[PDB]
Amino acid sequence: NPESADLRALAKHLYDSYIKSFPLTKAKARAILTGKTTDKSPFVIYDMNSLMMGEDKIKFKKEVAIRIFQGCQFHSVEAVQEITEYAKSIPGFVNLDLNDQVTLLKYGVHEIIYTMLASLMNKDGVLISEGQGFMTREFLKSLRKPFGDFMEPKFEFAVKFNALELDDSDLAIFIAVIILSGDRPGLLNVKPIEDIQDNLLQALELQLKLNHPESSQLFAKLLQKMTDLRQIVTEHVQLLQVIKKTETDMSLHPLLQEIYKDLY
Amino acid sequence: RHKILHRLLQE
Repeated sequence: NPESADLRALAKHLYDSYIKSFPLTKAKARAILTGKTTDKSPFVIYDMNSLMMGEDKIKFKKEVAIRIFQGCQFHSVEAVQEITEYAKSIPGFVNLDLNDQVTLLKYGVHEIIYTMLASLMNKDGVLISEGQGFMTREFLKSLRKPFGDFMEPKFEFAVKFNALELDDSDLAIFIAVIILSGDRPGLLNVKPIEDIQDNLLQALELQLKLNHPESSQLFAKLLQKMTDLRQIVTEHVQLLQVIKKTETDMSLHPLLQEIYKDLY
Repeated sequence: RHKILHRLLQE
């Protein structure tokens, strides 16, 4: 029916836009993690020595905890660029008040980074540098405090999240639903945001009934996690507060300073 | 304020 059809068109536009925006998809990521891909396997980083030997297969651009954390920074910065491009493809997003565009991204990007990082993660580790590395969870836990506790909440969220076995086509809409959140602090004009999100939420619902018809309210569980995501971010911001105070021989990439300044 | 985000959004 035509109401359903408009919401299919939206699901397809978003999916296409997601594939162009984001180099490594959950499809490819999963392949790499299960060895299904016939492509060269990722260099495994499990200790100080493997990390040193790994520098050839990844891009670093003094101590190991600081250098890992700086690598995370670089991943985030590139993710923020990709997410910003994907946001601009969300019908109606660019017609919003530019100050609102900036507020939605400012509060949205980390929730989306952690959603999309779950695609790169299993209980044992995370793909890095577009899946040409694999950094073990144990190694990231092993780091000296406060860096030791930095990635563990993201793994904890990822193992739960990956159970829903969403694919790209699903994640494309879910990610847009997160960006268009009408309740972010300091929004000037909530109504056109809620109007777009209402449409995205209908597309997400239709999408979760068609692409997983053996599932049932996959839709309802997914909306609950949108609150799990905000706590990862709240918790993550506090840890950045700690890290920025306790350490002095590292600054934050300027893009991440903009985002984190006057955030929770 | 949010100079880089503005730049990425206006690019």
